[PDB]
Amino acid sequence: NWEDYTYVDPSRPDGIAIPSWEGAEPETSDLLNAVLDSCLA
Amino acid sequence: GYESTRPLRYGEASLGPGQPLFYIDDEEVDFEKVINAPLPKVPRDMTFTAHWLAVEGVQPSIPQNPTTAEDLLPKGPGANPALAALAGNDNVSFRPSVKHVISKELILYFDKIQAAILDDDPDEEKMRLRQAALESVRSDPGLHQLLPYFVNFITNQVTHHLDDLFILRQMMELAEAVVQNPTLFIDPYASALAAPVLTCLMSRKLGKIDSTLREQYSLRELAASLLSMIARKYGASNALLRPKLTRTCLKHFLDPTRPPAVLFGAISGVAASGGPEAVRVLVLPNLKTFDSAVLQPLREKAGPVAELEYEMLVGGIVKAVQSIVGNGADLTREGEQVIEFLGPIVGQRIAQLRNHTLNRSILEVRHL
Amino acid sequence: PVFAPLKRQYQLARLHEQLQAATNGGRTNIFKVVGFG
Amino acid sequence: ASLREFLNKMDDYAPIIPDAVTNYYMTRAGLPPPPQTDIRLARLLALATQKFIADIAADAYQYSRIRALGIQRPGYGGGGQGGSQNRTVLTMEDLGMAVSEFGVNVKRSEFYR
Amino acid sequence: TFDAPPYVITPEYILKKFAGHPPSLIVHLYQNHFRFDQQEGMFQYKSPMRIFIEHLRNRTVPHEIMEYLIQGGVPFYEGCLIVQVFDHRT
Amino acid sequence: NLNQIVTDYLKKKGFTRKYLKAFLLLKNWIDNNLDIYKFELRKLLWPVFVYSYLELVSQGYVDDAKHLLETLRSHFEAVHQDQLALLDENHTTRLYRENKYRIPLNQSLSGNLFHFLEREADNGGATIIYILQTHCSVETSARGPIEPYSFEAIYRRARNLDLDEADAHGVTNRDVLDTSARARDVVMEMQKVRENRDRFVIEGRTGGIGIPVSACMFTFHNTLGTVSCMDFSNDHKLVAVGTMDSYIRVWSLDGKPLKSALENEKNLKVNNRKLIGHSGPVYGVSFSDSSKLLLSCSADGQIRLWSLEIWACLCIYKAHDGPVFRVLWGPHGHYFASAGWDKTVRVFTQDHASAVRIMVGHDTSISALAWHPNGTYVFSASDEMDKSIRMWSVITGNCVRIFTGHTHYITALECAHNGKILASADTGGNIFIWDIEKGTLIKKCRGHGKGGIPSLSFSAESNVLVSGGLDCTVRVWDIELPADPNQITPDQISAFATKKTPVLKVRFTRMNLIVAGGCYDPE
Amino acid sequence: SPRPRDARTLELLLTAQGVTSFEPRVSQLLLDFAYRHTAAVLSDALHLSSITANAVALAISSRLGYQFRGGGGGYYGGGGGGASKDWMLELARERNKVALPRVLPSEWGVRLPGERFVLSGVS
Amino acid sequence: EALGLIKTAYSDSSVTADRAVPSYYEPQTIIPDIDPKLQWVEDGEGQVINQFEDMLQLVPPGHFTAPSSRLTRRIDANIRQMQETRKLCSKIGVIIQTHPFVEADIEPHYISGEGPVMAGEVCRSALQRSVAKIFYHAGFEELQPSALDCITD
Amino acid sequence: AIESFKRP
Repeated sequence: NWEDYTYVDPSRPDGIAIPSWEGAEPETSDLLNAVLDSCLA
Repeated sequence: GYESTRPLRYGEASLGPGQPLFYIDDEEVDFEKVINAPLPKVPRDMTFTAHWLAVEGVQPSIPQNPTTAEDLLPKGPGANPALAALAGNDNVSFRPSVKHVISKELILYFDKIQAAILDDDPDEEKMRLRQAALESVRSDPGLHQLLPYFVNFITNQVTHHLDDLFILRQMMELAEAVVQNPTLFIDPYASALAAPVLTCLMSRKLGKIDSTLREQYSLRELAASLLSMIARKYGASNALLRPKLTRTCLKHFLDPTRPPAVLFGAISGVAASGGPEAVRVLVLPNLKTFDSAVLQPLREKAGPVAELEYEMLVGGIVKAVQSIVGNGADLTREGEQVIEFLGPIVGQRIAQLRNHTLNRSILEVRHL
Repeated sequence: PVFAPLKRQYQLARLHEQLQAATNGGRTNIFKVVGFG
Repeated sequence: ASLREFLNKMDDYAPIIPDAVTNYYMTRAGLPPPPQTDIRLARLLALATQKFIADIAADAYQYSRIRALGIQRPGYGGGGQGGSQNRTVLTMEDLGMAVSEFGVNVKRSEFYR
Repeated sequence: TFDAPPYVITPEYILKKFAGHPPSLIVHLYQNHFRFDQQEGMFQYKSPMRIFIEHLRNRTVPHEIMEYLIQGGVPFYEGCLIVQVFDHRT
Repeated sequence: NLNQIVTDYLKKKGFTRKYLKAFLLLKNWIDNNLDIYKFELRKLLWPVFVYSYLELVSQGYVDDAKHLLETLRSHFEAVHQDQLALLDENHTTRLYRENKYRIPLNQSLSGNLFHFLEREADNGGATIIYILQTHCSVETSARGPIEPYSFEAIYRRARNLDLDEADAHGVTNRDVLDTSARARDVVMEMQKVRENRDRFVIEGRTGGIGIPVSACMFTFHNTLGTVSCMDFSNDHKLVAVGTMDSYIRVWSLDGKPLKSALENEKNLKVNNRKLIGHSGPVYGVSFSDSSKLLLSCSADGQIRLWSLEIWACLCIYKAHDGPVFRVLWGPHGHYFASAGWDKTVRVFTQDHASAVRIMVGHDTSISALAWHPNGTYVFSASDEMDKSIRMWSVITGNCVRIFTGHTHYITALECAHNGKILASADTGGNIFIWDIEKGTLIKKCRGHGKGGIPSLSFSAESNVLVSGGLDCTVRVWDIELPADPNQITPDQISAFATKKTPVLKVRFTRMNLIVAGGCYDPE
Repeated sequence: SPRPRDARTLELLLTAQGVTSFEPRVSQLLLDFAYRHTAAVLSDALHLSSITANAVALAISSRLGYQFRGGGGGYYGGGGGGASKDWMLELARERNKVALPRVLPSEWGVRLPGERFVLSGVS
Repeated sequence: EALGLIKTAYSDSSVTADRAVPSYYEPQTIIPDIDPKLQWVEDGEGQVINQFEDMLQLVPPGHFTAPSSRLTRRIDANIRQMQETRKLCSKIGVIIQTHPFVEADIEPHYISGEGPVMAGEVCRSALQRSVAKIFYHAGFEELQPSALDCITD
Repeated sequence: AIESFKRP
């Protein structure tokens, strides 16, 4: 729950409201990443 | 066991020549002694106070500060001597001059401002320069060392130029601009500013045909507004400022010998300094007589100047009365009572407004 | 003493063993590059 | 034996600890005093403390009594002339012997030189 | 005096600034193992040197073997390493 | 030779050789004026609103237009009900667009208004300037201010004069002057305003001495040495002290009752309150950017957030191993930082339970913290074998600057309001002034005794420094001495001694006035 | 009044370090702490055994496994808990890799953590 | 102030040329005013006076002594019985005089606002008295001060 | 004082 939030509300019981070069890197990085992921398995 | 409040004592034993041993001093006691003993004394609860440690760089000799009897000032080769004068010490023998305390840029700035503001030429560029100088005084964040000089300059100019409406108007505008700067601590000088303003409000003679009266009455109105601002802003740190101003204005008002302009200025000042309750409690009860021994002879005059003076004075009194707060034919009945209380001249004007809250407020102090 | 997890210690020991075996105790440069790539 | 009945009978089970001490130590620990906290909960806490102290007293009295060759145990320096009459004296030795069972060490030096 | 690196360092800036220089490292990848250009043996992907491969995935400098890089005189370019990868898997 | 080492390392590493804001601003400015003018300036309120609303309707921002109309309807509910209802294309709107509003004003009043608008051009002045230039015509006249009982109205009514054409044209002076009782050069005016304002600038400092300063002292009685930390709120309305007894105590600084939002606590009469809930001594308290929130840290290793509207704890943060020594809100009050015994500096937001940034690299415990006025950098100092100051970036979490030179325990850190200068103090009595961009020491200030300088503060323009010491003194320091006209260092301006009261907190106001706090020890 | 030695010595040492005042019962606290530490260490060393210096060193090393992880140690000195610096560096690397949270101007200063982590319904 | 116009703390007892013109002619001699309720004034004993009297509350009596209950009673009865039987033993042995246990209270105290009384010394002393009573109930008759301090801690 | 003044 990375985006779970409450709010400050002084009118609530607790004060809280709960919402309800060859092959240069830039042009081949994805292919190299695929190969490296295959190698790492 | 080391939080005990008992004193720590040591006893000494001997193992021989030059071989001492130390032990803790204890002793068996009864339970009756411990249980029946009284409790220590309760200290008072936490609190705090306030006082002035320094004022403009000088420590006052008040009970809350340390005594001079009982290493704070530099005494090296490069330390300035004038620094010892800034601490306000008594033994100082050096008396600095203006050049020793104020930098050359600030002196040039002061001279430029005073040259610009006091120019009477009607050229448009001169008016723009005057407005720019006033804005500079009103906004500059580095004028902490020129405040006493501004106050002294305003006082001097008002004192020595009471026969010049232009200069007095400029002085009032400069005083207004000085107290609107948010970087300045103005409290201690408040009364020093209230003396020139007052002189511009109730002075018997101002300047030396209609245009002159326009200028005089405009100046008096501006002075009253500035006095209201000063009293509102600095009335708490100067405890006796408001009663003093109100008493001065009231003393000037209840005087049939004064000319109508001074009476207009006095009533404006009473309203500005006292407030609604001051008018209700001090002015209204005395109005019945005032309109008979003062206003009637002035009304009987026929000159245009007399007409203008009468109208201005009546308008000022009516405005002061209205300042307190801001049913069919039955309502008119209430209005009639006012003509009996405030008199004809002012009662009629107040009743013509057809207001009920004002009528009730005015009638509430009939017994006085 | 200075404290750390056991896993890192074991992993680093193993890596040092492998690299010492590969480099022959420092007598061989395996990272050398001949040419310009 | 319910908690509700016990808390309702708290009138008859108040300990000998004054309320001021209870409030002071509750505040030190982090609990607002009985004006905002229930008075019965504070009374229960004080009663638990009294029970613990009475346990530690009953032991160390047992230790003093079984003690009545023959030298003191090192590490419990205290006392003076040793009291008077055949009276039972609360000494550092007995208190240390008793509280060692609760996990507390109270050992000192007898002399300092 | 020396030139400082930019706020965000990118492969384009380094590869354009340092053209004409030899690469820092060369690595050959095979079906089940990899090696370096001048190495005689081999490293298995399941071995400890697997760590190096992870760095190659994250574009990070492998500090855990830094000593071995200093011994061999591996060149640095503004603190970065240029690595060429030969792929025989396919 | 460290230079040779650094050069070798660098060589080997490959280094080569909207409208509502403007309306509110105008309303406040009008509220702050003299009474004699308030009648005239108010005439500007009705147009600036109406046209503005229409503008949004023209730009498709229907929701913004509705919000603006609803927010400002209260100010005009007693007069403009019909117009408000009509606005909530008609022929009236076409007439408004075709016919530009006329706004008579006095000459001096117009000059003041123009200078004020220029002075605040980027905070909302540009909007009003543009609106006036486009849909208004300010017919200036050399008369005096007009009021129902001023000289102008009285004279005109008495002499039975006519109505001026400029002032002829929903309240107008006509209803005040009627028997029933020029043009403009905007843009050019702004150019003249700027040109004239440029002529009154101060551009140096040769000769003279420092600046006078006033001080107000708050003293606490019957504390018995239980007070550990003290803090003032941003507006000098509240004071908070943390003690060795685990509780916090807050007071209003003028003695008035403190207010609670709880229904049971309606109209309660107390001017001080207690925050309870820590289990060990409290070592830090920090007011948030009136202050609504408080942060505290204790020896129990926890950080607590309190609401000052209901006076209760909202959240506990538990990211530390061992005691926490210092905690600090950010310059604008959503991020905060903490540091203590375990040598790590942590940065949190109030949104998340876990710290978002961790800063590692100090070799000893942390003893001081400080923020940068832009909110993206932090400062930390360590003690003992590592007496250094480190500067940390919040985006990456890395260290960017190290300052070295202290040989005593460091008690305080402070960054100037201009973001370019740093100050530190230790238990030897020295104050170090550092340049941040160069990483060099600018100078040292001496004169305090030994024991610790717990608090420092800069002035609004960062040209003066105020320090408070445990030797019972408050001292003022010149950051740059004036040019030569042709135990204690010569850059001290003033020293004020206290009456047996060590100083814990000092702070500058907007003026040349400071407030200090301390505890009185009669023995 | 009588006072043991090493007490005057501890108090003079404290004064030499910048302490301007101390309570009377600090010296005896320190003396009793020293007594306890010595007794525990040599009681440990007795069981590992005449006692040699190696037994004392081993007893000290064993005791150092669960206490005294403090002091003012600097570069690679076991203070502040005794954690290795490389471990802390890699923990920081794991943490600081995430993007900073996105906050709108309308929730700056008012948004709180999730309901699981706040003190609601505690009275 | 001698005329009853103002309240000031400038007198000596609070803490234990001559130009003939009004003060507004000399701006650089004036000191601003402090609220009378925040002024530092001390009484004869040397204690600061708290000016906010409307917010002071009196601590109730009996707050520093044991409460009354079935349990708090009968412990006093047990101790009284012990003392009486010990007197009888003394007489029997002859063929010596003890005083009853009484707990003292504090002098009247005032607190500003609602909160507990944070006085460590008095609270520790009352706790020590309670511990001593329990230990006398256990069976002891004499004590060593250091042991009592240790158990109180 | 104001209340006293208002008192008939």
